Amino acid sequence: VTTYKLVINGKTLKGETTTKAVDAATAEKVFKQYANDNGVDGEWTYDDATKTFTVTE
Amino acid sequence: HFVQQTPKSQPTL
Amino acid sequence: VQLQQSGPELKKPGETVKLSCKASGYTFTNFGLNWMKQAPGKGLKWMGWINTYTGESTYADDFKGRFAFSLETSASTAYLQINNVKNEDTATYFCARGFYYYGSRYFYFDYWGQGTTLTVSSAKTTAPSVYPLAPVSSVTLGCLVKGYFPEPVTLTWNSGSLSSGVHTFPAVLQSDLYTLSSSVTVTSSTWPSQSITCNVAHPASSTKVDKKIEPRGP
Amino acid sequence: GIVMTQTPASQSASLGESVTITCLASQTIGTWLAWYQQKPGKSPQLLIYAATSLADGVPSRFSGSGSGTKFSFKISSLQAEDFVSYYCQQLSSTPYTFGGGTKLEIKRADAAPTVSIFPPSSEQLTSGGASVVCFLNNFYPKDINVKWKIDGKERQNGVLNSWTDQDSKDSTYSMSSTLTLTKDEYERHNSYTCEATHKTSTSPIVKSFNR
Repeated sequence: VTTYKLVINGKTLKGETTTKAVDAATAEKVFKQYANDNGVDGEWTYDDATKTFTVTE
Repeated sequence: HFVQQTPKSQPTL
Repeated sequence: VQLQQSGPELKKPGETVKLSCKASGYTFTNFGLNWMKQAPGKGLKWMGWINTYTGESTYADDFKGRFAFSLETSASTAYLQINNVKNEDTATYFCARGFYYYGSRYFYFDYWGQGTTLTVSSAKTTAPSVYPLAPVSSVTLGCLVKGYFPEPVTLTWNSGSLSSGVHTFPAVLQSDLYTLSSSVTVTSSTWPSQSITCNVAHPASSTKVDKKIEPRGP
Repeated sequence: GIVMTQTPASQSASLGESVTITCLASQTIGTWLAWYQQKPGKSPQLLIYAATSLADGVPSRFSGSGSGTKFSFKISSLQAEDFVSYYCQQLSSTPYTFGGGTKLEIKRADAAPTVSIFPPSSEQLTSGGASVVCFLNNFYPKDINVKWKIDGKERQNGVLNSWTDQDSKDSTYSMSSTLTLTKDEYERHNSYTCEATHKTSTSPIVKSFNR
């Protein structure tokens, strides 16, 4: 496992959260479920060097 | 001498 | 003289916990050690005691079966073990020194440990969803912080500059997850002219988020 | 084995006043009896042992009395710090039962709850959930009861309640009540109501909204 990060850039929700996962593609699924549970719908990026996802509305 | 840890316990010598 | 207990414990149903009580400042074997349970909004319950000179344990009727006291005398430590944990074990546990000796006139519990928390849940670490509470001379707003594990979460308004008029409620565990809420009350000329935001932290998932409360009609 | 009854469960008083708490033992307990204080989030602390003896470094205001079965605990002029929980304990025979405890609270003038209702956010609805929230704020005294209704029908299932301790500044209490349903069940009914019963009003204090 490794710590992945999610930076959130919403209209009203902003900040960051993390998850510990086997790989980036698994962490991605956790993160997209997280954004859905929080009403955030937008565009996704991923930077492998920093293990960081971004979702922006 | 005796060690007695509570009022109803038996003393141990 | 001190009684120093181990830290908070999170357990899934059926697991085992072992928690410690370290005594210092006196001869460890002089005095016995007592264990108490306090459930969330409840009173103190005596579970039993262990003789520190003898190793003989005594259990109260409600604590026979899953409960085991022990000693490691050279490290001046007593332990409480709960096997096969369930929802009813979620509580705070205290050790306390029984002050008595041979020829003593009096018996009481003088030194107490700082207490240790046990939480039973099937959940794994889960970050919170933060939902806005907006209405649709004064106005009340809020944030609803649902679906997280474990405690704690922290919450302020406008980064701690709104502190008057705030009510942040204690978290409740419903079915393996927590819910907490907070209201803030301001004059009606304040919002929505000035923004109001709740800042929610959940250190266990390293979550730190800000949620702006926008109006949803006149 | 041996039961310890502590009345009352809750006691109101003011700064500088004196209060007395009782504790009745089920059997004769001699003077093998102790009193403890517990502040919020802290461990119990011994105040009185052997029914009448003050523990070391404990202030003069605290005292205890009695022997046999009838026991009392007195504080002679109350300070801000004193308004917490107190427990008696029997130390004559196992198990060493504690009383059910008493909490001291600060007296103030009655105050009606300020009640506010909030429908599910669109954020939550997107995820398939639906929580209806009511805040019932700054009331006194602490006793209050909340009822939820859906299309006029009383509903108990899915309700989660939380309560603050007495406020340090104004001495009131607050309550939060959350009714959680699925999105699908939420969309099948129209009218949602929370109803507060409190000493300050003969009728319920209600807020409501139609989906």
